[PDB]
Amino acid sequence: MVQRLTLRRRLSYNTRSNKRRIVRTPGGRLVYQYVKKNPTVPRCGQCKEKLKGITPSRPSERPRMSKRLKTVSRTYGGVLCHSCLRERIVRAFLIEEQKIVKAL
Amino acid sequence: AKRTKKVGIVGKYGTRYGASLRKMVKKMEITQHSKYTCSFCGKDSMKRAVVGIWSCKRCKRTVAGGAWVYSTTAAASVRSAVRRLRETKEQ
Amino acid sequence: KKPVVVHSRYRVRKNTEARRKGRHCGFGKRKGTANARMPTKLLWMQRQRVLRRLLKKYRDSKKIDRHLYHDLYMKCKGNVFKNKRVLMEYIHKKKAEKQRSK
Amino acid sequence: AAHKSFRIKQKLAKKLKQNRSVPQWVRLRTGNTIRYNAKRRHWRRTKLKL
Amino acid sequence: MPREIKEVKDFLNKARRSDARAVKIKKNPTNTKFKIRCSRFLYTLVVQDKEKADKIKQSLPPGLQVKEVK
RNA sequence: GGAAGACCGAAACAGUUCUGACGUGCAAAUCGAUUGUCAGAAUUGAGUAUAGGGGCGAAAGACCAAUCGAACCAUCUAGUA
RNA sequence: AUGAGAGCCUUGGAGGACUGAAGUGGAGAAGGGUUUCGUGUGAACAGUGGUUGAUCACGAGUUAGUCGGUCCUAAGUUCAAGGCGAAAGCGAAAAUUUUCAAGUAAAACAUAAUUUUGAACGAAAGGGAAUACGGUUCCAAUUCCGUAACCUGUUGAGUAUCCGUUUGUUAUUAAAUAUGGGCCUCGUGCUCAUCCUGGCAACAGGAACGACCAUAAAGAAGCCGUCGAGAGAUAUCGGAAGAGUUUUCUUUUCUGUUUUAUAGCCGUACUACCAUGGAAGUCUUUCGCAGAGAGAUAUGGUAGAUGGGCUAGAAGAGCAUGACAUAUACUGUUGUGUCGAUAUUUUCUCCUCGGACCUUGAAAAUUUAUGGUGGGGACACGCAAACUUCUCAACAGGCCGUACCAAUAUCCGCAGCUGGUCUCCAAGGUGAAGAGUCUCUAGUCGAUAGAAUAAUGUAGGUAAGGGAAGUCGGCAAAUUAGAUCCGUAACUUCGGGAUAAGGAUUGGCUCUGAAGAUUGAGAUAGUCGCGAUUAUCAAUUAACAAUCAAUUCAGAACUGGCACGGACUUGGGGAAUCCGACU
RNA sequence: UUGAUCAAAGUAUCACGAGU
Repeated sequence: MVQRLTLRRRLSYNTRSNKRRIVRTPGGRLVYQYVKKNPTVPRCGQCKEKLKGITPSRPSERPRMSKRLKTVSRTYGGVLCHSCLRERIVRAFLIEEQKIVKAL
Repeated sequence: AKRTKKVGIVGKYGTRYGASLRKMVKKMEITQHSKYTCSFCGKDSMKRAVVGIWSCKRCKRTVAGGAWVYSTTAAASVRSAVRRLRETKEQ
Repeated sequence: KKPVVVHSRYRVRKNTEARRKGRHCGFGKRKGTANARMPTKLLWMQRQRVLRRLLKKYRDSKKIDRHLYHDLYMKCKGNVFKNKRVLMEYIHKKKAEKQRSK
Repeated sequence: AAHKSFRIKQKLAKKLKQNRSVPQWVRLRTGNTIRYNAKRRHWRRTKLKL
Repeated sequence: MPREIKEVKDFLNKARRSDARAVKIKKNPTNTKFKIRCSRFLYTLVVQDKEKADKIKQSLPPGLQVKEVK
């Protein structure tokens, strides 16, 4: 049916302090368990697509994760996409070279 | 078939507000939130956000323009007016 | 434990079976509309993707040419396909009209 | 209830420990004027609020 | 019991430390579970041949408390 | 294909006609039949502003703690006839 | 039964009916403040009694690092002394107030460009260190024990890191993260030096250089409808186990089958990337439109797995279903936990895109990575070391709030008063459905009583004729009501009016016709010994050949109060006027 | 033409040294 489910923490109203689910027990009793907010990832910033390679998290619990889980080997690793940076390196590279020949 | 007979996209707002006020939003919402050839992205992917603030959905160029069409005929005239005049001051 | 009183579902497995020979739904019980008894946006959902599920087998078994979907997709984006029956003769005819022509 | 505070937990003992009746011998003083109490609280014929 | 370990030498290597005050074993009809309560963790070897108990039970640190239920 | 201050309807609310049920009640305004909206000018729990000749009012002089053409509480107040 | 004495309440035995999962049910908020519990009871108290009570008498009863106040800040209190007022104090975007800088390991010779309001309160509904599971008492449990993790801070131990060579080892090798180099008699000599290695890439790995300055995100969302998966709630099918009924019949209607956090490994739904490749006879793709020489289909890969699934958790864990045996006792012991499927927004969840919009959908505490000049590590015959973002051990974590009602008997309604009260879970059937009628699951009989068929009233009705005459007036009240099939008038701003009106049709029972999914089926020649073993693909094949499948249709025979949506859900209609446009 | 730059180099003469 089941013999229904209360809340057990104090707050009652269906709010974003507690999204919540129902799992079972070893008794068949199903107390009303709640989970956290949802974990997700940082961005590229320029291209603004939720990036690739980086674990879901919050910034709350984030510092107790190891370095590989945080980012990747290249510069601006979880700060930029590789779509971003390939546009971002060469852009001045001709222009600074153009700044050579324009300085003559 | 020819589904309505005149009104087109204001047909949601029917039997209301008057005759030549049902028509005046037709002539100003058959342009708005239709798709436009982007001057930069080349494709046809132009919808609105609010008044005068269009963005693409592809290649992420966003351009400020007219408020019921992509850019008014008032606007490019100015973009043509400052164009011919700019070569006159320093030259 | 005060051993419980039976709440028997016995009559229920004679209504959800006599529907399997339709003993109860003529006109006299259809109190809802036929529309939201079985809605269009799920009725048209079932037929349209099922023909796609025949299509992707027929896309890449070998049996229909690659260019013979992007004129047969518009028809499947159109209307004129009631069953999966009528699709196959309008292949077997039209795969024959491409055959003998070559 | 259930989210009180550390005045209203200590205030509520004083408006609880004052809810006995008379001391059960002290009507044998001299000049006994005390029959049963002045401040005597029920809780639906008397409110608290202070 | 948040970890399992299938190797046998490290199952004895992790035995002798400051933790691992006790060892809980259990004889299933299926297999045998090796529960060794450590301080933070707990380690588990699964063994199911019903004969490699004695050679790998002793094989023990001698002062270890054995929790024997069968 | 599911958009609109679109429709009939339920807990949410409102309060129309019966001028029906008690009118020393169930009540210093409610019960029972009936009726309207019901995906927005919607409905609402908490926090905070606004002050007595003023606050606030999708405007009736409504509402401001059962009081509202000026409250509410002590005085000059045994105020005058 | 008990009680001096019982229609109650006070029980416990039956067993009748209600509350119907948008309850009279289980637990949460505000407010209550000892009501919750046992024990004991005489009188007022319970608009009747009273043996029990929300009354007294008398005793106990609320345990935390993880639930939460606590920090952050929101509209806003105007709350440093620039100012004004006779003073109190100011229906005040106090932005002017030597330095009104927080400061910053800092350098002489106002440490350097830097910081504008200095301060604080303000949310047990927003932001936010981290946990749950089984049992347990006279009443307490994410708190107590049993057992099983984590966080924050502190401390400690190990932990890339010893080279060519040659100590081990003839050398090939090996401690040595990978030594070379010219020289030299080889080099022994000399010189050269490690602040990690992988992939074409996306990125990967157990750890491997922040002290500051710097960007860049997260922290950070509104609301609508959505295909994909999953969770649990249920429902049918089958093994099990034990209960249900028996005149009669029923391979039958029942309970019950479970596995939490935190972990490791497999690890696809699914969009977006990478390599290739160069598509028009355009092509791919969804419920849609979305997509493409700014690289589409492909071929493989990358990463997110929230998701699952086995194994850790799992003492036949514990639990539960029952076994047996023990006066029996905190006992004993036996057995079970096995599979498929089918669907739903009678609910939540990650993910996917689109939608209205002069409606663009909060801040900040705390936090990551990157950038950055300096600076500090930093020998190769090694000793290592590492706020090391690694493994792992000791070590504490204070403060208070917790019992109960949570409203037809603990609130406010002067009261135990049909009255207004914030949200949470939410079942069987019929059915459009969270309707409305009905039962299981939980719980209630609590509304003064046994009696008695007068009016009038109070509400629920039918009444032969005619049918508005009645009365201010068609107002109470009656017909209509669901769905399918047509059939739709004038006026229209051409979106209506539209359910117009005006109609037919509608059980039960017995059947055929249709709407899908997985293996397609699979010749042919021989082998071993029909068993076993080895292969191309047209026709097939339209509900092929095996197999399982939802449920809504589309008809037809035959039959019954001649009543058919049988109660419930639920519309009377039509020309005109005059308003006001409308919601 | 959606990167980006801060934190003295250069120079000069003195310190023109200390240690050595």
